[PDB]
Amino acid sequence: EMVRGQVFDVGPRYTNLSYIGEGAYGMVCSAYDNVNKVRVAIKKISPFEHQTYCQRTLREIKILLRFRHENIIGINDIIRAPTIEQMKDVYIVQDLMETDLYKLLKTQHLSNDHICYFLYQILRGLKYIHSANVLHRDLKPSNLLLNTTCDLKICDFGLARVADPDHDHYVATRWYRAPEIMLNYTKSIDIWSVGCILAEMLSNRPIFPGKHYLDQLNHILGILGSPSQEDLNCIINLKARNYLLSLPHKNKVPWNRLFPNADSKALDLLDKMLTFNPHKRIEVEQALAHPYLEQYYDPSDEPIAEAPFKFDMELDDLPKEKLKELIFEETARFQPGYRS
Ligand SMILES: OC[C@H](Cc1ccccc1)Nc1ncnc2[nH]cnc12
Repeated sequence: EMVRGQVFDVGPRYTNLSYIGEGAYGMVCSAYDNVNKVRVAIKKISPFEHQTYCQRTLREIKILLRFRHENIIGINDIIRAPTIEQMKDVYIVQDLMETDLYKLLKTQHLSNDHICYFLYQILRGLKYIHSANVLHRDLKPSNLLLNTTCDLKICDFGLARVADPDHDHYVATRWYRAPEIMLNYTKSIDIWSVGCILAEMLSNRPIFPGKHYLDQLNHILGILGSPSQEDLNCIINLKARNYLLSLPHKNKVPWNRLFPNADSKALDLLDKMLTFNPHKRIEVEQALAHPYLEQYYDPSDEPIAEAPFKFDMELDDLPKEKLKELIFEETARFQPGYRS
């Protein structure tokens, strides 16, 4: 039960614990499933002190328990105390994945073939997510779990939202953040992130590594060049479209100059994914149909959602006590004596 001066309490089913890269809300550890005769990953989460942590925990649980797809990480089991009073830390059991794209990029330059089929697997899972009317909102290499070159799964659905183009009023990982987010809930923001990931696979480094959001914008415009009047007019929040302007005018740096060693089809697709204007940005079914992925594209082998997702209760304004109860309810199916 003991792991590095801290209780884990995931017995007696899960044993032979071994500490691995710890998460944010608690920690992550490997374990042997005595029931399934295989090693698994267990994610200890203690979100109950703070409201946001409770949103992200509940968000990921509802989404992942409903989703069933080869390129999306699943939830095998949830370990938790019998009563609400007793539980402070939730345990989530998932398939063990050897590494992630972030780690893999630190150690290896990727071949065009490996990049191509990685890109396919991401978009395949994304197709499922978007067909369910769900946004991931935080795609990046570290959220792409890997076992082999043929085994990629998308994880961390804490920031996942149901799509809502008309939702106008916390933010995603900066380097992979779409320009419309920083200037003024659409599927286009996910394609942008993927574009950033594709660029990163092609050169083993972030394409837009800003220090903060204004600098993030400068990096983006530094490659794409100064936005047209067309793209300018779609910036609804003044002090942006009329912030800069002043705009040390920049020319569009050609993709083939940034990535001289890359497949021209990859750069073409990369170009469609990283278009400034979100309304002109390529969609997930179109990206899959792009020539660069023609050797893998197969609509008959790309499952979609049975029913477009909708949160039965809308969580944004609810207190952390109400969240704990909703978390308690959602995880009840994994408890002994569960009815209905
Ligand atoms: O790099 C991601 C790590 C990789 C890893 C695997 C074994 C030992 C050390 C490191 N795996 C996971 N990390 C977080 N959550 C998960 N769910 C399934 N696998 C993982």
